[PDB]
Amino acid sequence: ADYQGKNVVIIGLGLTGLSCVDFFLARGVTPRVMDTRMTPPGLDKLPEAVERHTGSLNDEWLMAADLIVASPGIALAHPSLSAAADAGIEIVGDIELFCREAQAPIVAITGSNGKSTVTTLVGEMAKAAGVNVGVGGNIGLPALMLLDDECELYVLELSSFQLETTSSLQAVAATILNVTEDHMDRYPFGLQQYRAAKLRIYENAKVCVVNADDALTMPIRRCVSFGVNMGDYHLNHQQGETWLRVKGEKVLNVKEMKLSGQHNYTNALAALALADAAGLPRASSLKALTTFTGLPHRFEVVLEHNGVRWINDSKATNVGSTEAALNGLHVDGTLHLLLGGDGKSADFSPLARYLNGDNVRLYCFGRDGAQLAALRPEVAEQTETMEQAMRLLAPRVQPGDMVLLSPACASLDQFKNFEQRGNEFARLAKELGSH
Ligand SMILES: N#Cc1ccc(COc2ccc3cc(S(=O)(=O)N[C@H]4CC[C@@H](C(=O)O)C[C@H]4C(=O)O)ccc3c2)c(F)c1
Ligand SMILES: [Cl-]
Repeated sequence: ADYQGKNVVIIGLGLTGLSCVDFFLARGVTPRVMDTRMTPPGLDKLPEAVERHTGSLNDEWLMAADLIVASPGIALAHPSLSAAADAGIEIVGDIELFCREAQAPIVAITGSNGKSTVTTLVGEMAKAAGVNVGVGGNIGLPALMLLDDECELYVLELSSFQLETTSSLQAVAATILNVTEDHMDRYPFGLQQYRAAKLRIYENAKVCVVNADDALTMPIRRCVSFGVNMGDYHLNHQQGETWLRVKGEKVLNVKEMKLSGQHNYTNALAALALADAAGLPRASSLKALTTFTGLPHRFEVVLEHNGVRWINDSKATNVGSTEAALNGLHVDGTLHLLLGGDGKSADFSPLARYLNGDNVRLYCFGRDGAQLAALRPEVAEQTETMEQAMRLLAPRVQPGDMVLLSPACASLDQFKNFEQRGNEFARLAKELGSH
């Protein structure tokens, strides 16, 4: 693509918007930047030569543009963007800009749950093969920060929002891991509209990897599949042991993995299918499955002391992810479950089936705390903040108990990001969980 001479407007700053600014400047194009936030992150890092408009959108700038580069954090359906689209003004995002430039194959991963774990695992599979790999997207670096002539493979985590603005992805291997209700605040035509955004990832993919157990992951109209009891890649249970299999052949006894739990085993299958499709050697891919320890904030034991396990699952930002933490969970004593934040208009009802019995207490906070407490009011407490919830539950914790932050919500109503929520939980767990 050639941007020389174009009037380019970037909506959204932060590290990603900065990477877009830097991308254009390095190509001799000075873009303009706008952000609905008065003081967005990275503002002090924006060179003064770049004009900026903050605190609102500027329709004079948008309607004047030759190209609008929209952060995934702004809806295409925003009236100002729909007006520009109606006028024939091209709108793309950073992932589109990246795909037009990339000179190595791309493995592309989306889904409601599991996408960071699978992206990271395929990255580690590539590293173990000695491949020069760039891993990022919706995690790690913004994708444009990965671009490098020496890179031999890119592995991108892509969100539904990024996919809505991307048209030139031709992945060597692409997956939707699963589709469960999320982001309803951004999808007023509901689950199928969200699904449609993720289905874009398969367009012009060489290999599509689908979840045999989740029909919403399949194109509307020749994919490789993974699943539990069925799929090209599947699990084989042998007498209190589980194996990863490919078409009937055992490839790994999961006792060799550091990750545990069925959904992490299907994550491993999906990662293997993608790596296989990308041409990585099977042996080194399997080795990476044995070395990978997990991501921070993803069902992470932050303290195990005095008979109590404190688990930071701050990355559980939707109902499906909390369900994955709760389904089959073993707790000797009482589960003290922290829920709360911005639930993005989700129905939390599917969680209620895990919340019966005498051994569960809920501590509900943030914007949607009241809705969460309503799952089972008899065992629920509501506070404004997560710190208040922790200070309330800690005196009640007994040897054998579990304290689980798996909040089913985004963090942005009260936190910078889910990592800050997790770090704050870990600090408080260490304070409250020893004498
Ligand atoms: N104009 C403008 C403008 C343009 C961009 C931004 C910010 O850049 C983004 C880019 C993506 C965004 C995505 C969401 S989200 O509702 O999908 N929430 C997710 C990202 C934050 C995560 C966290 O809690 O750390 C949770 C996550 C999720 O999936 O819930 C929410 C806000 C997001 C903001 C912005 F704040 C303003
Ligand atoms: Cl029980």
